[PDB]
Amino acid sequence: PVEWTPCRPGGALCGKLAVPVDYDRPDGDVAALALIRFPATGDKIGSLVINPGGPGESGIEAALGVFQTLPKRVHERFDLVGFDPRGVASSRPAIWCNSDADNDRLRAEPQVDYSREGVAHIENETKQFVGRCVDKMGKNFLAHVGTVNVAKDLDAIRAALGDDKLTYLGYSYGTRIGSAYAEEFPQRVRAMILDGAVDPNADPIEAELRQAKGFQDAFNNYAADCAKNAGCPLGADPAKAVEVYHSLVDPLVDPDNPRISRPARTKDPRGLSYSDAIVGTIMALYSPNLWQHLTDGLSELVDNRGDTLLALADMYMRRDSHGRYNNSGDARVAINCVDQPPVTDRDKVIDEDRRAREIAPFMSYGKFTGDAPLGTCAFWPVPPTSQPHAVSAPGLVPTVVVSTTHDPATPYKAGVDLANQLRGSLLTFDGTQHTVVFQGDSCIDEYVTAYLIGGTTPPSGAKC
Ligand SMILES: *[C@](O)(C(=O)OC)[C@H](CC(C)C)NC(=O)[C@H](CCCCN)NC(=O)[C@H](Cc1ccccc1)NC(O)O
Repeated sequence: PVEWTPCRPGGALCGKLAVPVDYDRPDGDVAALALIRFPATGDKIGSLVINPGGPGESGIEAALGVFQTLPKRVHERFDLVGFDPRGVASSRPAIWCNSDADNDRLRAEPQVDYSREGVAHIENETKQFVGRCVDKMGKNFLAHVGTVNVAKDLDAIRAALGDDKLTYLGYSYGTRIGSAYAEEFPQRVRAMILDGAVDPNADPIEAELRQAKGFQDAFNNYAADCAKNAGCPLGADPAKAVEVYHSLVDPLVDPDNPRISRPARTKDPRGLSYSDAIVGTIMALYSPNLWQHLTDGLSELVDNRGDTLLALADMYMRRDSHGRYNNSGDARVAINCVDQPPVTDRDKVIDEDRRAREIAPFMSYGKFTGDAPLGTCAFWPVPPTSQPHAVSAPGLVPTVVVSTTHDPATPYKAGVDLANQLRGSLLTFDGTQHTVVFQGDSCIDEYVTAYLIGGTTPPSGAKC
């Protein structure tokens, strides 16, 4: 049973859910899932459940940003409910590998040197890092944190809500969650919308290169706008932009020792590492809302300051004013590694490097060494709980996949194939943002509410 308690931002409820760690072993140890219920304001059909994806994103978090941008009529007919998944912030037990020192220390480095020693150093630190987890977390737990178990929890959630079928909205990784449960309880699904799609069938390397081109495309599109604007810090020449970009970012690195960071002055005591110069960029590429923020931090670097770019990185890392991180960084990795088998082969990583440098030159520093470090998950001790495959969910309600044309994170073609793999209705947004639902856009939310209450899918090839 769910005892709902107040907490402090709306008309919101709070609870926790007992779920087992191993569903094979449902008698040993139990998680407690953070929960938040926003009641409906009219006649209700049920609870809509959202998830921001990540993985790592607090469903308690998103559900408040969403609350402000929630259609009048949706609010009326649904309990908006959000939740931290198993290990997420309030959700106990939470995942902890790195300390704050651990993180700041890492981000103090430029991470560009792929010489053998430079590759040697990274994975050494990858190594010491993995031990922290198991030291502080117990290897047993880390196996069962795959989305495979998350789906079973999501099912237990619906039951806890008195819904008989589920109403769901998933962002980014949330879509990989959606598909899981979809393959799992296709009958326990009332309606479903997925935004920023993730394709389980895809090869994990090709995917990352899709994301590379996806961000360079976004970069092309930012600089094309800025270069029309007055005083573009990348010049008004969008061609030469990446160059100017590099002219602004390369000196954050000593051109004679690639381990030495020469960080830009900031009021904040940290200055700006090359690593973080790049992270803030990716940040602002996620949505055009953050592009002025970009134009700022660049003009900063022009004058040698990095304060803006420094804040974007934090927003990506979710490192608060007081310097505390939330565990979303740690969480991200743990789940990735169980969710699918890592790339064990060295050659193929080194080659992915070689290619990606060409595919996304603004991100890649200086010269291709001939070497790249293996991914973090290639060290993972608990095995992938889940397998890359095409989705097989046959008797499922028509749903709405949504992908933005120039989405840099989850590329548009991801939404394409996922929809195909679901035989469902697709919704296209012309834009260079990741996600878009309930973010000020009248058109999308019409269709969404239509499919939501009304259950009405967009036409064949609807485009807003
Ligand atoms: C999605 O779940 C989302 O937008 O959540 C914020 C999305 C799902 C796929 C991975 C796109 N996740 C992200 O975009 C995630 C951001 C989470 C930040 C909160 N602390 N970022 C990534 O997965 C990294 C994006 C990226 C890709 C290429 C180059 C640089 C950065 N992926 C890297 O870890 O590879």
